[PDB]
Amino acid sequence: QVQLQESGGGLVQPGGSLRLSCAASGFTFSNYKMNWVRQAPGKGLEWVSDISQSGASISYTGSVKGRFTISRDNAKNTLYLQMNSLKPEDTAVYYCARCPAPFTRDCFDVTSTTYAYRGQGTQVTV
Amino acid sequence: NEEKAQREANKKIEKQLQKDKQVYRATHRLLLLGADNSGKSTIVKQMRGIFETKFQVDKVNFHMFDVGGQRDERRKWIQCFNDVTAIIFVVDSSDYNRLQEALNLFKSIWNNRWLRTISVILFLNKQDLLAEKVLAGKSKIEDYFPEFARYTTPPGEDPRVTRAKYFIRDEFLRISTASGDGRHYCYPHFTCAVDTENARRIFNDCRDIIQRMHLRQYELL
Amino acid sequence: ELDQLRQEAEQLKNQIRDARKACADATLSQITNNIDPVGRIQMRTRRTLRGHLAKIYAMHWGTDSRLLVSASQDGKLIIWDSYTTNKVHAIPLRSSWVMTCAYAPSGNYVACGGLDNICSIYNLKTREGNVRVSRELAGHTGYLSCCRFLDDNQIVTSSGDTTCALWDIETGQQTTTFTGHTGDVMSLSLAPDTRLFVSGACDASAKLWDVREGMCRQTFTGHESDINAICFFPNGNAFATGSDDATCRLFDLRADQELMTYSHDNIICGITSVSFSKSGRLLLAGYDDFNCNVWDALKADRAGVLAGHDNRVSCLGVTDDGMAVATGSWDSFLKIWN
Amino acid sequence: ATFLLTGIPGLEAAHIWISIPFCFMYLIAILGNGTILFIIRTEPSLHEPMYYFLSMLAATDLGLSLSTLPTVLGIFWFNAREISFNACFAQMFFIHGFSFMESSVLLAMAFDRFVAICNPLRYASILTNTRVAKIGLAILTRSFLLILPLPFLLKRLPYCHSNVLSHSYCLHQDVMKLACADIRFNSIYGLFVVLSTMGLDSLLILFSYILILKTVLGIASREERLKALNTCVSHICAVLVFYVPMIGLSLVHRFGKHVPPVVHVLMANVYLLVPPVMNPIIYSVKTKQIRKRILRLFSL
Amino acid sequence: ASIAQARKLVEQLKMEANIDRIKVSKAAADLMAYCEAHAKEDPLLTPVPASENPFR
Repeated sequence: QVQLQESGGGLVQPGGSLRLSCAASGFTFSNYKMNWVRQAPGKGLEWVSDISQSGASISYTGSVKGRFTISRDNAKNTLYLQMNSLKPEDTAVYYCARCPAPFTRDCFDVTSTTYAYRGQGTQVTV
Repeated sequence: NEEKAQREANKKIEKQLQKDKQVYRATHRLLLLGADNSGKSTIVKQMRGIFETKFQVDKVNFHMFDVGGQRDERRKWIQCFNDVTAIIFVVDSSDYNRLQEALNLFKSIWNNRWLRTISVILFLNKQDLLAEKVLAGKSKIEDYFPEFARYTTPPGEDPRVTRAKYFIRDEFLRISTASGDGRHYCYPHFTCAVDTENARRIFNDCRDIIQRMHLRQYELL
Repeated sequence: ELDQLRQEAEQLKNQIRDARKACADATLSQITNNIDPVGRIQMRTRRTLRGHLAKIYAMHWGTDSRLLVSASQDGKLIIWDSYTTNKVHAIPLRSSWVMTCAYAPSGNYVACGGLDNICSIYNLKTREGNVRVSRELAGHTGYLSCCRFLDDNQIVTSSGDTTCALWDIETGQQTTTFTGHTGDVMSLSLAPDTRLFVSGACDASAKLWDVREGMCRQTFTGHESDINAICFFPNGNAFATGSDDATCRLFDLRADQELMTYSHDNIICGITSVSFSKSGRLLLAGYDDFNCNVWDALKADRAGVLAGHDNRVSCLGVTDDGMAVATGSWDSFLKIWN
Repeated sequence: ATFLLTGIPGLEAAHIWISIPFCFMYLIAILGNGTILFIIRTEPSLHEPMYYFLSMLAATDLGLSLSTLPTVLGIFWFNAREISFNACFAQMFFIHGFSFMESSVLLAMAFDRFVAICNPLRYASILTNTRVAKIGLAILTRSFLLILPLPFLLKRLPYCHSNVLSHSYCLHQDVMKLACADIRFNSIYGLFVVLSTMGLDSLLILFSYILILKTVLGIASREERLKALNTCVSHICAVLVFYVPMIGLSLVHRFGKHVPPVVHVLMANVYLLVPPVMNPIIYSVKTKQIRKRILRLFSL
Repeated sequence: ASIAQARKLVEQLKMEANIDRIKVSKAAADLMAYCEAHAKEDPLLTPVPASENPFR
């Protein structure tokens, strides 16, 4: 079955740094598009970033441009998020999502309440 | 003995099916899509489970469906609507927090495998609220979209309203024209809460779509 | 505490995985290495059924293996006669978004459902002679994905709200409800003795349900994406599933683990429907590349191709006696192959 | 009595290099028209009003080729140049009938295209299948009613002078010159029919293309404009190559007292041998739905 | 809230785990035996003369 485990959460002062890592297993990593999704308290799921199958195309949301960097390592089936210059509004639980189907460029329902190919999440507090 | 009765029943069924074929080919089908914040219900009520709505302009019959009895996951039942004439997309342009969700949904619809031949009609609703918010100069757009700091207009209250309107429209058009096979287009319109030209706009856009399809069919395109 | 419960759950998952690993000693592919190949399976279109306006999602054969029913998105149900291609019946439906259809084992009833969340039963043999609605089973939340007749009075249906149900047609209330899936339930298959059934979901999971006791017995995993189709083996001790990762897999109920996978490098499109032949030697699967492939169940080697459709193949079924196979498609044409 | 054909005034060279192009062109015409007709009338997905007119055009072209094949083949291969009294009139009837059928089919295709492109949202409410069948019956009746008097009046007349013809097949305006008496009415009726009922056809086709071009000009960029212009020029050239040397021959027979017979032979050969080969390629094969089927059939 | 879901999942796993299992080889042998037993009545697998074919 699809398994996605995230790690890297902790307590960081404002203006600090933090790195998030996700270990994927149970499927071929190189055929799928990966996402980062966060959920602030008292707020719904919010999309953050995604990266293509080979990492050729990278996109972010508006409020994280110039601060966050996403990368993937197909050799060891891991995903990364490099946080920099954290702000008090960045505190949330971070999930790693997966594209429902391989070889496609559209991602339906990654931010849904009961998405299946999503991780447990890690807590980030600033 | 049974063959004659079977043939007679078949002939009756064929005649009924031919009549149904004529009636079915007469009309056009549309899919109304959007979010809860967008006033798509008000739009469909203006020219007024699944909420069907039938309106007729210039003696041409149009049919619009607004499915709302389902769950949040829509990647499986969306494949039933790959033979419609066009998709109506409604966006509340005054809410900057949830505009990226609309952009992501538009990209997902545009880049789908079974929806890669369907044209999209885009309605940017709630213009009065956007104008009031821009003039009142309290909630800024540059912090949600950092690219707004290096944008110039290519409305009557100030040039800032025009700049914001065309910035949002250009975001949607850039997503539209980024990746494409010249088999489907996007028709953006600026509609407010109270308007009476939506039926005419839909008529004109559907006529253009059908004419382009016929030109492609007759090897002229 | 949720953390301790999660740790215990993963501990039991590891224990189940270890038990399954210990219970496996050999592979099905090596056991069947000494049997002869089937050869080249060539099939020709014997009939072409025309009359549907729009794309077809479902069809079902009759018990006599002569009459079949097909559903279409223009809002019509048609009962055919595959021997002479005469339309016996044509039923206009109230909702045009129909995703499934069924044929009663006794041949007196048909059912259909879709985005309207309501399953409707039609009486084909009314005293007057016309076809009228007999019952409208309401109570599901999402769209109806599949439905199967247990007998003239009981019907089992699966919906898009991640639940299945067991209905009593005479009265119209839910006798039993089956819960446990996380994604939309896409297909179900009744056992040959109609005592159990399986169901595939959008969670890349399949479960085995008991009709009377009403609880899940086993859960089978291995697919990487959503499951589209599922079908019991003729002897009732195995089944096959088709998913969006362009692979099929064969699971055994007693061994409670996967047996074999059917995939090829040239295929990158998902499977829309699966079926078995009468003896279970051949596995027929429909694909999104407008083709259907015939597999060798014991060898996992392709043995035939059906290439008669100009659009996506949505449905595929085989008669009880296995004299023919019928495939519908999204171009609104049915074809009988032999 | 028997009529003595003459054929091309250059066949005295023992048809060393003349029979081969004719045979190849006839083979291409017959094979292409038959294949298109079979493909259209076999597959269920090609049952649309647009393809019915293509099939009718293919049938007309095949009929014209089969009608003009026997005498030409005989005169150029068996050196046989004598035709009976009745076979000549049968050929004269069939050739003109199928020419009128082809003109009517082209008009119907033009109306179809004009309605489809300039009336996009009301196309399916005007061109149902029953109206297509009615149009087919009207085409057949119109084509085979105006030609009936032409051989019927000429059959009764006595031919006395020379019983020799100029072409390789029987044509009304050439045959009427040997009637020995009172050829005014036949000539004037033939000219009136050929002009009135059969040049307005070309005028209407050209007008429809002009309107379609005007509509298509203000759409897309130059990339599609070039494609549209190329197609609309190919169609106009195909129409003109059939329509010009056909009215021209009927005019020059009556008015060209001094013109050499080589011009008559060339014009009559052109408008009766070129269209059956040109129309498939330009009209039917260009469509992708028929190209796909043709390629699959040839691979088999 | 989620505690009840976790408890239900744990109960389901406990009920599912305690089932006896047989070797894969026995299942493969049974599937083979069925196939060779019923291979004589598969018209699609073994072509049949057109005299008895109902779709001739």
